[PDB]
Amino acid sequence: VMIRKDITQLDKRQQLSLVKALESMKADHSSDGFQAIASFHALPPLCPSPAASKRFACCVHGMATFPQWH
Amino acid sequence: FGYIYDTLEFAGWSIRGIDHIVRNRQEHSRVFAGFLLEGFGTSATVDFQVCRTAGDCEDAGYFTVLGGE
Ligand code: CUO
Repeated sequence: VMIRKDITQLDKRQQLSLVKALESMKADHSSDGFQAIASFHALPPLCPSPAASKRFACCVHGMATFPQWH
Repeated sequence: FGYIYDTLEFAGWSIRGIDHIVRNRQEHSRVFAGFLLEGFGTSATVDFQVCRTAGDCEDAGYFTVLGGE
């Protein structure tokens, strides 16, 4: 039960963690890292394959699957 | 009295969290001043400070009591 709350409700400590965590995430060299994670949604496009000539953006947008993907 | 509160929490601490935290608070030494409240007249607020033998004095803290005739 990880809890998601309104951003406003959040405690300073709660905020503290998020700020530090994201900042560290930014640094994260790993594929799990933030920059890498960002690429999932859009450019660089990963969808057809991570290395493919034509790449499309990962958007199952305009589809029923859309909420699940997000 | 059929009424409820949307949430029961104190400053973001879970009830379980609260209990755990309180035990931790005990972990460190603490000094307290105890006040016996005899009963005042009209409402009044009290401020107290601790003064050293040297004569330095620091505002200890304050509390108030509500009252009337
Ligand atoms: O971004 Cu793809 O949806 Cu909000």
